[PDB]
Amino acid sequence: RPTFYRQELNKTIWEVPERYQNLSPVGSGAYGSVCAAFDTKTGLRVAVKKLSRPFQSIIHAKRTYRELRLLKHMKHENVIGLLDVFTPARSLEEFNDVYLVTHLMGADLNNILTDDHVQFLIYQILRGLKYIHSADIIHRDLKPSNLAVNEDCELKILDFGLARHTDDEMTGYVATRWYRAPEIMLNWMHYNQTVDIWSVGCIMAELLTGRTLFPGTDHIDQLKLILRLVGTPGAELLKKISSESARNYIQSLTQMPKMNFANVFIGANPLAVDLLEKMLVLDSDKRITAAQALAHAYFAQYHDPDDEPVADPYDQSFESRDLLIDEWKSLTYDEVISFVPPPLDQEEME
Ligand SMILES: Cc1ccc(C(=O)Nc2ccon2)cc1-n1cnc2ccc(N3CCN(C)CC3)cc2c1=O
Ligand SMILES: [Cl-]
Repeated sequence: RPTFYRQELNKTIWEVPERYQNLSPVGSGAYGSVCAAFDTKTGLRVAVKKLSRPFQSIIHAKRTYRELRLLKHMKHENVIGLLDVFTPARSLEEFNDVYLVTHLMGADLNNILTDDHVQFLIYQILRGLKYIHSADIIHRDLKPSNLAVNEDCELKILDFGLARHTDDEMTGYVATRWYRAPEIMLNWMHYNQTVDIWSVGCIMAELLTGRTLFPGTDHIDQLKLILRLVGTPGAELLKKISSESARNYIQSLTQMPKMNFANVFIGANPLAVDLLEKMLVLDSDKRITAAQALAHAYFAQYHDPDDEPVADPYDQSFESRDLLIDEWKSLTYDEVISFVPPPLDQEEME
């Protein structure tokens, strides 16, 4: 077993293998504090997340399990993956902390553009997304602050699959209103993987212009900003809306005409405008997928059929179960114990 050592870092206690050194806080990640550390084994820079009370509830306990399963399965250049997972506990009985270890990317899209930067970054998200969609995992809260980038403009999607699946459960996850597909914000028609595509739309809009496409102050104001752009639904979308109150807001908010996207994103690449038009549609049945977007003319430069791979079969039947905290805790632990690092060959990265 590793030699562990201890320190207090902004009112928390971290106990970590001696192999990670120079722990340096960088703010909150999903469900805990994050530290930059140097990884003496590999020479790599890494991010270490201490989960905050991973098992104070079924909510915490299930979510910890979820995160670790997700991380363990993702093996794709544009999707954040699991570099290491550890706990100081030497047995199940005093298993109380989980720390997750990933690569440390310079920054994120929230921090950090010419068209060619835009093609490349969006291309990467879409490549990454295709991989998650194919394993039937939906991000559900894609946004600039969970898109980590190098100084090479290389990109890795973080925090996918944490946001609540339904009305009926809570995961303690905070989404950001501005990038959410209308249909998952208002729960107003059925929803599929292309909720992420809507988010990719809002992001790509934002990169080209510098401006938040829809900075809504609440659910209704947001709906208003959206419909000013895409235009109030016709009969054809309306008939797909279950919620009668969701229809009233639409038919009542003075009928907004769809705008010319060329006027809205002026001076942008026209192929860039056309992909936005295929991405920013209300009807989630007609929205372009990750895989179909990959083949859009706009990515003619970065596109390659045989180098946009898809995930292995992912078991997520755990998502349907009601179990005690002690059952989630044990399952997480066995996942910890079974964990084998990624293959580290003779080559030196970063
Ligand atoms: C360390 C880490 C662990 C896991 C995940 C993750 O995505 N888990 C899941 C769960 C389901 O799918 N993916 C992400 C990270 N991770 C990695 N790198 C990071 C780098 C910087 C930051 N900081 C950046 C600056 N912010 C102010 C605070 C957050 C934060 C991170 C950051 O959180
Ligand atoms: Cl999303």
